[PDB]
Amino acid sequence: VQRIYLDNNATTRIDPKVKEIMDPFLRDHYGNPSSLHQFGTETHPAIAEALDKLYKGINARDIDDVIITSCATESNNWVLKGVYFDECLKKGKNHIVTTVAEHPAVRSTCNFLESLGVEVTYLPINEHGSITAEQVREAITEKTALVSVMWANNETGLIFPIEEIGAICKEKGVLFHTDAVQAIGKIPVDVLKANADFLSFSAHKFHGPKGIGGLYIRSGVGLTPLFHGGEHMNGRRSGTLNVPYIVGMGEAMKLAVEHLDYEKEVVGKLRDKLEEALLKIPDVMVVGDRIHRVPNTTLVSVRGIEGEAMLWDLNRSNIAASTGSACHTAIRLSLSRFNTEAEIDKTIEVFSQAAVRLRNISS
Amino acid sequence: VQRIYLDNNATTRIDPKVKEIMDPFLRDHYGNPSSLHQFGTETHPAIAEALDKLYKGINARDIDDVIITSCATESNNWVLKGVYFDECLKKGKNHIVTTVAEHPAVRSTCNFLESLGVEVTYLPINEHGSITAEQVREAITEKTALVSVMWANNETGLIFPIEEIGAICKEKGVLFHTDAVQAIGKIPVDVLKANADFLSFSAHKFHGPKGIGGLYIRSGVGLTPLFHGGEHMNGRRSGTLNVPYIVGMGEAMKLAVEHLDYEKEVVGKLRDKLEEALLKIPDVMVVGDRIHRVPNTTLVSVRGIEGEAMLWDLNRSNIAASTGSACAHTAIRLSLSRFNTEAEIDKTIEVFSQAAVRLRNIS
Ligand SMILES: N[C@@H](CCS)C(=O)O
Ligand SMILES: N[C@@H](CCS)C(=O)O
Repeated sequence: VQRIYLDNNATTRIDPKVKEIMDPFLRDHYGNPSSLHQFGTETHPAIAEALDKLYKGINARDIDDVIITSCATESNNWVLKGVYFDECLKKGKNHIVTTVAEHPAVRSTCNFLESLGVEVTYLPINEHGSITAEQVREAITEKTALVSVMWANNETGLIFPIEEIGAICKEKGVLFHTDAVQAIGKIPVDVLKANADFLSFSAHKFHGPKGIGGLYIRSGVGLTPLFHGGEHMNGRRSGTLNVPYIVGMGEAMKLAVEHLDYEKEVVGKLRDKLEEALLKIPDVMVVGDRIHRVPNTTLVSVRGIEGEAMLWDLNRSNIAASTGSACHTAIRLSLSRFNTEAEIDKTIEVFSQAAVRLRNISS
Repeated sequence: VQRIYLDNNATTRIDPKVKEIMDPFLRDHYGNPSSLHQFGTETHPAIAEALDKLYKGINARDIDDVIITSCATESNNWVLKGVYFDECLKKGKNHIVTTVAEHPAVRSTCNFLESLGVEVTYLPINEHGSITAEQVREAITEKTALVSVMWANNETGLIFPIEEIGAICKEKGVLFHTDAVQAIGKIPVDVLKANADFLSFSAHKFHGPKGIGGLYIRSGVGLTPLFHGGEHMNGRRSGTLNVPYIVGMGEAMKLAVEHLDYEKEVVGKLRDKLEEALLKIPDVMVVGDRIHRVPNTTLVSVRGIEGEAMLWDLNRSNIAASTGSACAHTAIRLSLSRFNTEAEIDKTIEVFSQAAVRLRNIS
């Protein structure tokens, strides 16, 4: 059989070179990087090279931190709860601005903080499926400890006004976090252009393994640890380093940024071919803006067929995609550098056949 | 060259069967287990088999939880901070009983909690290198939210009472956590015999990969999540599952308990050989009780050469060991595994003895 993977915003396939670079640390180089002996120090070059690729990938400076976490969910929790303790409690800045589109690792955590008494503003989405930077300016009070806005939305692919949001936060003296998991390898990410204080990412959205991520922390910015303990990561996040996955995530970041052109010029054109072909189908329409999106994502709605019905039919033909709320659920088809034009043609065909058969059965 | 690995309490080599069982999830079975399509559901049977091995490894019941964490440090932070919120803050039980012997993942987190006002009693170690169950008895007030005592000490290998301590906690209505990281695969671990509410472990001390751990939570016990979000792990710990390491850690756990007889009978005999041989050296003495220890660990002190000097010399000969606090200054912790051999121990006796006599003549 030959299956087609079009659910890359949910997770991605590890790049074969990433598997390759990880293998020696799953085998004979198993020493603890914190060890003073040869098994420990022999890992230091590869870890340093992995860190360098991570820093350069997002334009972090030598004075900034790029802290290894176990996933973007950890990074997001660490930002929100660290700021809750540092600014909301200790400084009386008991207000946070975020959006209604945020990933559950941000929204669900904010719901918890609200239960502790934090005031949380969930900025509403516009008809374009996006947030305006004016919205964050409206919502910032003199009590706002932190603004958290995702760089790109995981369901629609829509890119948010990070640069502007960062300028507004800087002129107002407010800490800025961006959950940038969906942007890595899709668009260039520059923490300096964003004026971000915090930036989250997760390797498995860009062809590294599940269960590692990163938190960028700007120089001089504090954040009470979420993992207290040993002295790992300049004392900011304790726990024995996940050597293999650090090395892999570094390589995944490098390869991601090296393929940025290809992602926009080849993968984006496969996304357009897919979307344009699917819009010749009657009742089919894109949910949200078709401009200011990452190259790999299309979220289409089909007049009477639910998203899950299309997903179940599509899965029977070994094509993997997922749902995305529409505002009844829509179909998110999300591509990568590993898809081919043959697969898009095939998906056009199977998607169309499924559409016509599910309508005929619908009445 | 032939290096000799004797620092297994710091981390271990991944068993080749563990690496083998992980590889397919690093290659073609890269689906997100939360996905409804085929790429996600195809991972379910391996995850269920992995979980089963973990439960059986610690005699957790079907009604209990074994939550997948990113390491023991997460498990410990999660226990201590979740109990701070649920009992110290929400119930006014503003007191915690632990030991001076704990891993920093416990003590340093407790020090943070002391900064928040929690009363923490760090039970002092006795001349035997252990704590008694009577000490926890004496220290329990009606304000005690939690007792946390590690099952086995990572520096001395000394086994703590646990069974009796858990009986005392249950009769007094106090939550009991044991950091059991050093016990897995070293001695049988039975959470029901321990009457543990919480039990922590980390795969890389039992020949699984770094960066994955577990937290046993007894059925019905609550613990406010450390990671809020997507509602993975029955809503208790959010973030995309690290499928390869879960499958690997399950197999590592299975292998550890299947090798318990070998650990006690062969590895234990090798540790005794090493230790007895090193006690023929003058001025040498094991730090602590030499009874009620895990089989694999010996902690030796040498008159006036500190541990670091012996480690540097030993490392030059490609033998890896680590230090340990002794109350000349520091001692040498030698921790074996099922992958060490009698040839290695002989070579190590030779090299250690030569190192001692040479460093003494220079001293
Ligand atoms: N639900 C997310 C992945 C994190 S669970 C998405 O598929 O876009
Ligand atoms: N507990 C470790 C130190 C880093 S986790 C050890 O004893 O070698």
